[PDB]
Amino acid sequence: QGLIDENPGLQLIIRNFWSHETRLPSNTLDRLLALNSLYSPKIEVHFLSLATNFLLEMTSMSPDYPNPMFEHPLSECEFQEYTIDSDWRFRSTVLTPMGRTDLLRLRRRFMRDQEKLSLMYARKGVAEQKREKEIKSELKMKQDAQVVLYRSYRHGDLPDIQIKHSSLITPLQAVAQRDPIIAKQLFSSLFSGILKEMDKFKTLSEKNNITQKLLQDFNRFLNTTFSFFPPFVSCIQDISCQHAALLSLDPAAVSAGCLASLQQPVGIRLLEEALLRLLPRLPPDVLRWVELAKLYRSIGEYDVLRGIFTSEIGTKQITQSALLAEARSDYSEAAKQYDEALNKQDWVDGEPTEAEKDFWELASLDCYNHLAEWKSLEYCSTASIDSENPPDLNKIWSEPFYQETYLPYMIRSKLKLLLQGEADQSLLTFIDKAMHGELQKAILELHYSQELSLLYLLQDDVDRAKYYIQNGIQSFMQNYSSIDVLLHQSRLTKLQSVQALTEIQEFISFISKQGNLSSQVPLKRLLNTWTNRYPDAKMDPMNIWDDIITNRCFFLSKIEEKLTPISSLIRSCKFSMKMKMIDSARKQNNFSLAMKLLKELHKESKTRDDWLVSWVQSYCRLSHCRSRSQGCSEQVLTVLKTVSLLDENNVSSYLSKNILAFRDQNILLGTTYRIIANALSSEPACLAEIEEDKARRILELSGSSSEDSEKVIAGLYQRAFQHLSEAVQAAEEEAAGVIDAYMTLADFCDQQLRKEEENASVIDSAELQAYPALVVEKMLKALKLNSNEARLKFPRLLQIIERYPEETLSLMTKEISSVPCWQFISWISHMVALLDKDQAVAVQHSVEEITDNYPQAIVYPFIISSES
Amino acid sequence: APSRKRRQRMQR
Amino acid sequence: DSFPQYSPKMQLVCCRAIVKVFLALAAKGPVLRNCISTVVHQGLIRICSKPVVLPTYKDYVDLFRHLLSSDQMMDSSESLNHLLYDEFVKSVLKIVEKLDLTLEIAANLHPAKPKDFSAFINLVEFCREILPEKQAEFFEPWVYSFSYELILQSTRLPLISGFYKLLSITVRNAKKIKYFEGVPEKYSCFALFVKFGKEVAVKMKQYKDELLASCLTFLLSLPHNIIELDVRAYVPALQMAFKLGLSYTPLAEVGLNALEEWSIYIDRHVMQPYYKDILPCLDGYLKTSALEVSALSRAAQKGFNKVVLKHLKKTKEAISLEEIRIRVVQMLGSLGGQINKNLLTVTSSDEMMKSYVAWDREKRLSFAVPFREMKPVIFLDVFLPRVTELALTASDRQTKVAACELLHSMVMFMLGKATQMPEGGQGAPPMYQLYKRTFPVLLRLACDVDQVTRQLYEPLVMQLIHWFTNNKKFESQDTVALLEAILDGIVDPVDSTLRDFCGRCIREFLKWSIKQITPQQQEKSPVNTKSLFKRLYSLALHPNAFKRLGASLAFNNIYREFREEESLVEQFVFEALVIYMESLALAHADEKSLGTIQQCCDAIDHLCRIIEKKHVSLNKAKKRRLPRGFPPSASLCLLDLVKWLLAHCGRPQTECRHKSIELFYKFVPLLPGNRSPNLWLKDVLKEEGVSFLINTFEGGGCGQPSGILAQPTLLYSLQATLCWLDLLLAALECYNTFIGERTVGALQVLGTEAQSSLLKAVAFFLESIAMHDIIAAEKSPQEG
DNA sequence: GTGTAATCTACTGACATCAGAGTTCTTAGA
Repeated sequence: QGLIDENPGLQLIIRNFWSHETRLPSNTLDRLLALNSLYSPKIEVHFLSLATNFLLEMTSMSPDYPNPMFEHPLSECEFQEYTIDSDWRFRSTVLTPMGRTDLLRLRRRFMRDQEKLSLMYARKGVAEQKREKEIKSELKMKQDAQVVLYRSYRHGDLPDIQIKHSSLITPLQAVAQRDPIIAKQLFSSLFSGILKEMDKFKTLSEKNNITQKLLQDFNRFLNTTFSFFPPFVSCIQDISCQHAALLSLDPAAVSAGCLASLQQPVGIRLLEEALLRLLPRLPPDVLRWVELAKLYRSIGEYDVLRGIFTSEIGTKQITQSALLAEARSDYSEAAKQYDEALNKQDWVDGEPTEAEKDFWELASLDCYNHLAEWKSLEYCSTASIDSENPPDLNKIWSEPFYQETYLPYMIRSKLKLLLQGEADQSLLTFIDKAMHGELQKAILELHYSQELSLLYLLQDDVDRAKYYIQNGIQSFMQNYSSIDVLLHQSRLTKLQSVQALTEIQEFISFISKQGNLSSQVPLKRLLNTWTNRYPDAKMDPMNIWDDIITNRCFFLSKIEEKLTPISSLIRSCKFSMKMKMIDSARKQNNFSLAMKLLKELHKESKTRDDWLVSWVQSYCRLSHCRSRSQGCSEQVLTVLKTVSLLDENNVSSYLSKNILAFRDQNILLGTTYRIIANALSSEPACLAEIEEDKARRILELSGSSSEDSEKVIAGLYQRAFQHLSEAVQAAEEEAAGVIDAYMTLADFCDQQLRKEEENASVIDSAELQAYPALVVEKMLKALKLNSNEARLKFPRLLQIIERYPEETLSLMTKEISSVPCWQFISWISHMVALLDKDQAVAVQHSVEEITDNYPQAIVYPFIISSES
Repeated sequence: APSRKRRQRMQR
Repeated sequence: DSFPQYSPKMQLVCCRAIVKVFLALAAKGPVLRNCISTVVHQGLIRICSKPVVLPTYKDYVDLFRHLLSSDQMMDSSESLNHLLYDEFVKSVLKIVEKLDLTLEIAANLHPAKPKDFSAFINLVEFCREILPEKQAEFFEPWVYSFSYELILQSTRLPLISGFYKLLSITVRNAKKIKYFEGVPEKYSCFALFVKFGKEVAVKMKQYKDELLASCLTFLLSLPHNIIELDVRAYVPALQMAFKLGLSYTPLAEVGLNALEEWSIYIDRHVMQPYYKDILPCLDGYLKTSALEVSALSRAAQKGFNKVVLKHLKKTKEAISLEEIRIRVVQMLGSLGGQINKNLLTVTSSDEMMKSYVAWDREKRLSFAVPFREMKPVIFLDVFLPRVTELALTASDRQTKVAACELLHSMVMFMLGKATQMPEGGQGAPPMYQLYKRTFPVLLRLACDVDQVTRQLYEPLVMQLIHWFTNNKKFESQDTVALLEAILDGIVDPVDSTLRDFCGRCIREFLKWSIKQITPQQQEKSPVNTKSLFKRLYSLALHPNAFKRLGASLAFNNIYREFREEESLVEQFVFEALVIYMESLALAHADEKSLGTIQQCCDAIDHLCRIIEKKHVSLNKAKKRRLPRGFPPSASLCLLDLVKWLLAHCGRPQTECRHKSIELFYKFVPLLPGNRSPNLWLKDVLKEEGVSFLINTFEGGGCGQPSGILAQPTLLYSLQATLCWLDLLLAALECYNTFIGERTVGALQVLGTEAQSSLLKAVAFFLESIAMHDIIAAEKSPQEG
């Protein structure tokens, strides 16, 4: 530890102590081997730069160190010395146009006014007091800005190529001393160069001993690191991936290190190289194969977990079933499957491994965390550690498994329960005990400084919250800066924490301020910004989403109490904030979390027209996206039964006070009818005949009045079509508007066309005297705008307006010639070739415009469509 | 469905 | 004048004395009020003329702060502290009007006199410390008048940095008092700052060093209500502020305040497209993580006695780089997750996917470490992708310089290893793929801010540029990679000082392409000498503004070659005058705030003066370089290419028609024989007739697309009709020059024969357009 | 001003002591 000491003078003496050829060997192999003994985890953030500083400084004595790298100048040229300013300056800071011989020294005299002499010391004392302050202020500026140059430079007409070996190796060390990710590159390259070299000198009998020795050390490094510093954890694993024997590294140690250090790809290639090299005999090597799966599942690569768990190895197909359900985001079904895997008490073909039992334990802990089942997750994360009824949380430190796997979810789930009002003193006493031990303190305040800063803030220790959150920002920057630039998923999954830390930090500011807390005025301003500062609803996963929102919720309740002596403000934010978590859960396809949120807000939403209409709209949106995959028959239950009743509301006809909600409801109930009818088009003969009981009358009131078994779908489609058409009239009474409404008609109409072309329905043909005319005008009205779905769909027109010829009139006569001509270049070769068909009357005006505006665009394919 | 567990002993 | 000399409690007692005499005068009514104004004016002159080096302005600011702030002295005042603030701020406008600030003999000049100019610089750094955010209605009467009168001074004198400093204080003080809210003199000061903001947002695209930092500090300080007027004008100022700030901390501090204010108040759907290239500049502030015994300590050691309280009570400037680092993490989170994804290079794309391949197919730079037992090998080409990023973007200064001297020693290694000939061609030259990737880094890092970096790499790039012209190597693709690196350097769309350097680099590359190489190959063997000119022409004719800009910046340097050597290649610039003057056909239409290209037409002054020294050979026979804009090749070509400038007068492009006209009126006595504009014009007006002069004083530009047709514009509306309003403007400015220079008989000019513009169009403009246009059509900010 | 003396004035434990208050007895006593 004296080898990281704060004073550069003591930091140098201990370096110079270990560098001595009796403390630490002089030959390069035994030096490289011995440096593995110069570690304990309290040094880890510095280690790579020290190991490299001990190897390259062995060259400080080498016969080549003062030789030139190249023997001759580039040509005949001449060179000089030089100097660099290097003192006080960055360029952008000054304005443009500006004693036996000497014993005479004992000749002296002294004041006799003690008063005048005291005035001299007062005048000196005030000048000194200013001089002290200004020189401290200058030493502040110059402390940040001081530098040193490690090589000397020449000057001349040409580059001074003949530099000494010294002049590259000194700066190469001086950078590696100073940036960790260069210290990773350098130790790796230099180490792998040393082990390539020993084959020049030493036998198989030595190389057995050496590679067993290095492997024996690297097991220790991965099993004893506590801070998992990403450049160090990755370095050992780059190195051990290059060579046989080293490649045998302890896989549960490797996987824990990579999972915690957030650096999965390098850990994967090691286990991958093992799984081929150690097996070019018990087939499965399950400890390597299942730990490789555990690494891939962390990076979210579910679609390759099929290729691990094919039943030829790891033969417990319950794992394959469980993985399939979470690959579809049925975390509730996946949580059931792992639960029964752990409960199944005897096995044909014999029991699963400790490796798989632990995999099911970790994967199921994670399922309850993608769900929001905090009481189940808190129970589960505490149940496996101790044999008491109230399990002793203090046992968690007993072996590195629990501290790796259980501790992260345990502290999260205790903390989540506190914030939603369950008053248990268990976590606060557990952390108070843990903070007695120096290693346990160093685990907590390094990995959990979010949870800890919330915990002390639940206690009103705003001072300890100020400490742990600031230390959360500093430990974020270290890890983020250290993740190497190519790891886009790793760096992206670090950024997700930066919003959470900033919600805490803003609130700790706000609660401290006397002028802010007194009255409502800046609280409205805070409430405004939080109402539109979300994470990425398309990309950021739900476990960072409910982090932001269960925190926002706590802060609003805490300010509410602090400013007791604004429910009409607070409820509006708390409800609209929670509504955004629902639609993002839907767009993330995570349904059971969305159900669980929906059912909670119903009894709040019932109180008001805007909250009720939004609750109905958000519940019915969620039913469509749910039903979309739900097989043959469960569709008509999951989208007719309740959803169709839910949009007809007497209270939702509140004089259509704003038209956007009417436009939105006018989509929802009609895409509802399409699904109900399209189910019966997938099979007519069974859905009604099997779903025989509760729905049939409300199904009749939801369709045509007739008991004719065929006409029900045409009745359903007729009331769908008019509702879809009503949505257009609301849409034209305001790019979120008409193009989305128009394209849903176009889709439904043209889907009825595809189905229609496969049979003969005359009375559908009769309303279809409108259908494709209402396709073409409204569908194409999109193409003046961005509208790329409709531009992708335009190849249909020219053949429907042949096989149903008459309605071609509705295309050319009005506004095909309104479409910006640059839209129609997309596949112009096809339309400009059709010029012999009568339908070329449609092509005419747009390819006239493209011939006028853009002859270069049409010419080349045109010369051969002109031919023949 | 309720979430249940039991203890485990790490064989090392 | 003596306040600085006292001890600290006695410097309070002095303020108390000088504060009480001012009250005592004001009680006498107005006969002494003008005397109050004279004392603070007089005292201020004596402090701002107190000397300074790089008893001082900092020794006085405590007095003036107490004086201009201390509200308690009346009871233990507000109407005094108000009045005296008004007298103080008045004296600033009196003193600046007393200064001349003349600039005659961007480093190529000196101010009038040092005993004047230094008084401005002191007044600046003084008034900066004492004016800001007094609020309290004390500044409200002054905002419009103070800004307007100081803006005039800056428009008189660009390249005087202090006016941007005093105006940055003015506009930040205004922002905090809620002055521009709701858009009276207020909507005059609004339009004043709107057009001044647009105007300097052009001007700074030519500025540099500490001038650039001062006008950046002005630009980013403008209020959100103005900034939303075409945000894309201001975006490259904030990108540039972050670029500077990581080697000059207070500019990073400004940049974060600007991004904070824009983030919270500008409309979300307006702002969204720009985060995509604001955010990626922040990586530097979090790119590296940078890896006592004072008197109170010893005092508190002996015991917690009374003495400790004295030290602690006595114990009780720039933002630290530690404060900026936490501020940028906090501010980055403050955009929310929807936005802050944009810190990583792009959203998920080919763009980062293209980065997974190593910079070379096989390992160059195999380097044997000097051990005593052995010689293990490192391949150094794995270190470059990270060391290059450190050398530019490391915010910790000690990391930065050490990463430079590694890259310096590593590019020395590079040149040497290539020159041993590890392989001699027969494909991609060894390390060409490194050179193509490291040369653009070497430019960006010569004109880095950090002066220790600049003193290392400016000489090194010129040193490389010498070596890469040579008897073998002038033909090498090493030099093709080098040339195309530098001629992408001059283009850069987000840096003003890189382009200047790359121009000066092209200057030197051209010099040694004459001086060092044997010309026997040089006529046609290389890909350098003419290949510079033919490459430049494309960049000028390009529709992208920065390509247009780049091509000019190259010539703005290389003028000194035609002042030196090129007696035959004189013709190539005779080609280039048309090619470049026609690039100004592209200038007028758009891009105005980014496009400083119109001022870069003053490069053509050299392409005039080369004639004015050499004209006698510009009518020598049989020199027939093919030009642009002239179908037939010719031998006395060199006369009628002055008739081409006359033909190129009345085009709609407003700058090009000006440039053509003065250049023509000079070129005319620069023909042989008849040598006065009137006396040479005498022949064309006597023989061609006024119908030809009509076809060449209304009809001009890209041949004649019917420029004499006056009635259709009246009758035929579309925004494109403004290009004809400019054609009319040219169809005035022609007649504006001929009769005023006394070159034509005036009643010949205002002709009977179809002169329809002055006959119909001017009349209609006055009768029916010029006052007629609340909202109107000939049949938003665009109209306004 | 800043720092190191030298040295006065406090506080406490402990011991004597006046006063002041609680307690039993004589004479003068309805």
